Amino acid sequence: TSAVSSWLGYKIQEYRLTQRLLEANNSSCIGFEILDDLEEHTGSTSTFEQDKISTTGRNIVSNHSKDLWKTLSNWMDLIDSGEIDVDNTIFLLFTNKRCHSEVLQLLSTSQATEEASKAFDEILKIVSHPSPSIANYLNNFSKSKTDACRLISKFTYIYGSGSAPHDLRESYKLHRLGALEEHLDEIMYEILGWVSDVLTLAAEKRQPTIVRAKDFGARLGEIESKYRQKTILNYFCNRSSESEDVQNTIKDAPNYIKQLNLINVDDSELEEAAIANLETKDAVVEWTLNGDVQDYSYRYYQRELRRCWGIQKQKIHLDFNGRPETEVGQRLYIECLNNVTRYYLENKKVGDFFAHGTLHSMADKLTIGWHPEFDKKLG
Amino acid sequence: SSWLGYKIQEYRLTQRLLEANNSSCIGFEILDTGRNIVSNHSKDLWKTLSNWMDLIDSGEIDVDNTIFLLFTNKRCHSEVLQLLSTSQATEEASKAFDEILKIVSHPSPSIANYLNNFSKSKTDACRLISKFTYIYGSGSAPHDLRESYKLHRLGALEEHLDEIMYEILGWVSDVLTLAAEKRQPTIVRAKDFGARLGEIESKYRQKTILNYFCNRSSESEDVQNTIKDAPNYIKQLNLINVDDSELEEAAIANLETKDAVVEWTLNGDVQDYSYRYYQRELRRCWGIQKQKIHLDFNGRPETEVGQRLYIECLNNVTRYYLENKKVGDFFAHGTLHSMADKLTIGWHPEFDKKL
Amino acid sequence: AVSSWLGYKIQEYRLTQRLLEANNSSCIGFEILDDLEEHTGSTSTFEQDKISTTGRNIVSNHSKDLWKTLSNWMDLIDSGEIDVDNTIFLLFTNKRCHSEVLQLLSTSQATEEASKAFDEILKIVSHPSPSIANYLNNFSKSKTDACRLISKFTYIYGSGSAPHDLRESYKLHRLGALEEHLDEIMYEILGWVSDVLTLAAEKRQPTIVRAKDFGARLGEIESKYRQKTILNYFCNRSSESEDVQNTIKDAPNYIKQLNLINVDDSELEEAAIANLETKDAVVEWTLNGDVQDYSYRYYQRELRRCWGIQKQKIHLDFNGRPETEVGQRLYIECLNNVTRYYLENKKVGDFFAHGTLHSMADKLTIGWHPEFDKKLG
Amino acid sequence: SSWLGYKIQEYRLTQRLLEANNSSCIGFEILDDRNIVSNHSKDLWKTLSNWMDLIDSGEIDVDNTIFLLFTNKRCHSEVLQLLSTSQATEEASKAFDEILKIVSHPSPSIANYLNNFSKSKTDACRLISKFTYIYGSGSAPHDLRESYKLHRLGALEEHLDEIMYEILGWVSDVLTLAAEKRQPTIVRAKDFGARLGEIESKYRQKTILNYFCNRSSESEDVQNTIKDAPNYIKQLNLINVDDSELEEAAIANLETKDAVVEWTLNGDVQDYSYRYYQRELRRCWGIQKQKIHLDFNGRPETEVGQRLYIECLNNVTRYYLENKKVGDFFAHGTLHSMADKLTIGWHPEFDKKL
Repeated sequence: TSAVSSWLGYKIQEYRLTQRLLEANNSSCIGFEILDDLEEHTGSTSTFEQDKISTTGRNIVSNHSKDLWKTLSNWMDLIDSGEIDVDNTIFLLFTNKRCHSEVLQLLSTSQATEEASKAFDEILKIVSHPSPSIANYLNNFSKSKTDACRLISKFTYIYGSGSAPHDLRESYKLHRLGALEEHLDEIMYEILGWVSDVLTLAAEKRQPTIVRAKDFGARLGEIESKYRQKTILNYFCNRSSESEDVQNTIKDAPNYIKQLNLINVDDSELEEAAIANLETKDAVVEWTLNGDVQDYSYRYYQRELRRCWGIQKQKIHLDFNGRPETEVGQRLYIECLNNVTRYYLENKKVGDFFAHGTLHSMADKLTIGWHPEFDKKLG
Repeated sequence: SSWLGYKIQEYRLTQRLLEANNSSCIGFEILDTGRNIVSNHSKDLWKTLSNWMDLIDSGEIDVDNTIFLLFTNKRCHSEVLQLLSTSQATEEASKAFDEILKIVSHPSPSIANYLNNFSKSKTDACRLISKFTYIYGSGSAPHDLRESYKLHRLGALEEHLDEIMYEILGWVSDVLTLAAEKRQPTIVRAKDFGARLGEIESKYRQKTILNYFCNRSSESEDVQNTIKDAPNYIKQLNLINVDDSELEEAAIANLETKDAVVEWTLNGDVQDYSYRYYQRELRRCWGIQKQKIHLDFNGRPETEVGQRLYIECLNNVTRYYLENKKVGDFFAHGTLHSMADKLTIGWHPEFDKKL
Repeated sequence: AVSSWLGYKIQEYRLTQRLLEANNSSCIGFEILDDLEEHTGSTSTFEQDKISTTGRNIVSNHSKDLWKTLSNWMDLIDSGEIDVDNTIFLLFTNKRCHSEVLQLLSTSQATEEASKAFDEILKIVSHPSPSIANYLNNFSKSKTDACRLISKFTYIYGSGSAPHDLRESYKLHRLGALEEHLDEIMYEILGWVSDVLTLAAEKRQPTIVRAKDFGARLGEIESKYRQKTILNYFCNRSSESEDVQNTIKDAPNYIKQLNLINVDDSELEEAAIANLETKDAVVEWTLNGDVQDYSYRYYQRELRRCWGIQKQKIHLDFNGRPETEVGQRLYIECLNNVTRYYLENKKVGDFFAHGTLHSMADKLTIGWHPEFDKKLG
Repeated sequence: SSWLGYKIQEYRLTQRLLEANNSSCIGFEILDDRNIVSNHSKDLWKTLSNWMDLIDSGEIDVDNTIFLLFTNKRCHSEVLQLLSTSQATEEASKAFDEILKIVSHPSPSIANYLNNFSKSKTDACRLISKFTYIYGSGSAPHDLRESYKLHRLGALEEHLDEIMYEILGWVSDVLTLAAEKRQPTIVRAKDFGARLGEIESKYRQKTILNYFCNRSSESEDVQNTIKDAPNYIKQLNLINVDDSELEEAAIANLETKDAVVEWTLNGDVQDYSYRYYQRELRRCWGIQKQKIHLDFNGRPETEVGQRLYIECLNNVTRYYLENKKVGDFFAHGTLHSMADKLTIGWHPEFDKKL
């Protein structure tokens, strides 16, 4: 029971180090059990956090609580030690569950001198001479008014959410840009194991149990890169020959439909080209808005597809010598259809619709063409 | 500082997107001599607010997490704009709303419609003013972005900093252009920005992608000089009578392949002996395709056979891997030209007896 | 004061290690009745973990922790809840210890040995100089229970680092343990145990871990990391190799097929390289568990179907030409096409495909000349 | 219990490999081919001499090696019992002394083996201590399956009749490699564990579509399908293909029809995933129809059909079933299934012919 309570107290002590690391810069260094419960140094400021968890149907921190006064006395002893620069030192108290008290309300609020003057009581007006105890913490906390006012104005209280793993996952989701929510558990399992291993290895050698935010960031980046292996780009194509926009595209006669008409392709080939081109134009926007592909690798896709067309042009012009140009154009078009479906976009596989729609998009600008003389009949 | 050619107004947006949460949408907008003309009389600003308010009443965006950024290329001073920018509280916004309304009292008909559109509610305007943030142009845009990326992003790649901030600065401009061409709001999701940044960084972290930045083209001084010098591999293409564009493409591919080989060997991605197995398997492929065409097209003129063999090797050698890693078409073509430079492989059937 | 936190750390680090050595039926409890309580079902093991960061013998001769653990075990025995017939008591320390009492306790399994270790244990411990001596009274008031505890005692020490011990246990016990990604598995399997324990404790539920769930998670992690999709082999043979020339001169059943279609000397040396490399690669991959023979005859069945397609294609495209040219064209068409196939869904080099082609041509399964089963039967 | 066709002496060589650690090189010889474990039979003495030679060579670590022997059913002798039942160092020394006292007759047939084994004491004692004689029993497959379910952490209960199949196949492959190379039958538990992990990962991944093909030319359903002449077989008879291509078409179509149902029931492939796969191959057929009708113009109509058929055979293998790789049989069976509905065809006038 008591061993379980202490073990849970430490479990919500390592689950908070990861959360404090996830919300830090590249210069922060967070200590563990060195001076305070959780000591974080960002070079500019410093944060001291104490974690206590009983939550057995009773308020852990109330008006008259041994643990809260012990924490305050320890904080003031650390202040009196003179090592901690109190000019920019922030004191934080975290609880895994909601707790309400008048002392907590006064301490968390009133972050000003004019409000610290009218804060708590005069000397013993509220608590009013508690029961016989060790009682040294009370006079340790209330021996100097200036430091007490400074601590009142530099105090913060933070609640939990009822579950440490859920709080850690929520912090990861909120703070990390581009957080992989699909593999949320596998990252969180491995980012806790690394922290535990680092802390244990530092503790066994009697070395300081400090964690640099740079190493944590590097490990997190490595894990996320390991899980960022979406090799195939996904897109659902639903257009068919009976679609309204397809028929409108054929009737409007854009440049690539004109190029296809120059080589006398059948009706089912004009409708199969508008489907692919429209789906490619729709896919390059969805992938661009989701960060899968930007318009820097699309101009590199269109540069490989143009060299491929340049090669197939020579191959076809060699093979089809003396045949009518309307057949050479069709042969070149078919040879490009079978060949362009081997390139990747951002080293990611794409469907045949994307390659054919890109071919028709490049033919739209008269960059590539099927008829042997297409730049003179459409220029 | 990645290319220093991007517009100033998209360095600030990238900087403010780096320093945000995963759930927060930055609604970037803009308005625009030299003199401080921009004042309370400005129409577009009000219209912009109207548009913003129109998006507030539409319900498509969450006001609780939305930072309305307004950019000006220079420093513009106006009491209404300063009131909107400096108000970062509920009561501050409540006071600033009535202060602005009293300031713009008795307006011109050009802005009366925008004032009526903005004054259709009270809490929405207060929230918009509270989340509003106005920032002018800064003299050091790229350095600030570089410092913010190095300081804020956990796992900041220090090895490739000039190239990571090239792809992420171009994605931002892509979304800016997409929003400016669709006549739509310029809402940029920090989730999608984070996804793009993660993809860009993981592309450089993964030791499977063989990355290279191809930037040569036809009008380059190292391509035309190479063609004019007529080295061994160009002289091999002149035996089979290819056009002048094929020589340009061969020179481009060979130069880029040499540069990529040097870069990948120096970086440690590809060992010195792993290129020789690549060359050996490409030469085996060439030997296979040489006797396939000498069998198919028998009796054809030797120039035609050489052209056919060249095109077949062009199409076929792109399926190979360099040290179990994917390579581009330029690398395979440049390796073919490098081998043809030592007369290890050739296109004309009698290339060894002619050179 | 990191003593209590380090005890809890090498308290959770032993639950992961004790799970790796369990069957698919064990259930191990963490801080339920004892420090670690393993319940296989046939037996039960109670383990108490003591951590000392100093070089001094923590359990030297009269340590309070040792007597506290002994009294707790005696209380558990007297409660009657546990089955003394098949209960094993184990004590673990992060460092090795050298104590006469510890040596006598763990080196007596027989009944006579238990009696000898019980009556002779009261040599220097029969002097309760410190306080809380009731633990000694509890330990030395029942002869039968003390003898049973002595005969059912075992001491196991660590090596000096809990993560190193965990990694060594994973390497030793898990068959086919991935030593390549050894750190990532150990990081992910320590975060799952911690998450499970925290979730069970926060809701006041029992903090027990089933070996089945641990095994499933470990299998999932190992399968995630066991995706190579590329088979590796270093080909070093060249046309000047001694075994290549000997193979060509010996005239096996696939060089004879190539001689029928009149191929050049460079094609006989390029075929003997590929076949020998393919045989060596097959042996190496079968010995390392990368590929077995059941998946090699499926590879050879996809390639024999491909040859059956290229045969019709060539015979259609080369009607009227001499049979040697038809054979050469079929041989070349098979060279280009068989390299698209996979072995165990893992990519293999061109040497493997060409060597497999020549291995099947060796058995006269596939052939290049139009009439090869007649001229070579 | 995977096929119940494997030899008995390899059901409990896999069983003893399952119940081992990562570092344990085990051996195996079947000296049965009468009490063959007697002191006069030369098989056991030759095996002991070979084991001694391997121990003295320094290639196998005696500290991490179990010399499992095996005799069909069970045979018994004093020396065999001394070899098997002795495990302790003192027990090993006593067993060695008893064996030496037993072998006092000359016995020239086994004298060379006795001299080879008797030149050392520590090596012989360690070998006898690590020696373990397992005699064949009668419930080997059930024992192996129960041991796999009990001992292996992460035991796959969904596909268990097929993991045992592959692992027993690998064990038999290693046995055959050892028996054909005239080299000691040393089966490392590391490589066995690697194979078992590969099999389990292949059966628990969600990228590879798995199917087990057992259809051949003489299968009963293949011949009945060919004789019934459905639409897709009748479509191949227009272009005059060989009798050996109808069999392959029937094999591919039957296997595809079975695999579609299996993968749909297993949840690997959804119902609509096998309708964009079919729409992907039909576009390929449409492209290849125009390619050949342009290349080989003027050819006989039965020759264009064969060219189109083989071109589609070669080309449609590059496609994926909802981002999952599929075999050649699936693509060819899908082509034949479409040709069955007369949505694709090989002859140029297949619509107006049947």
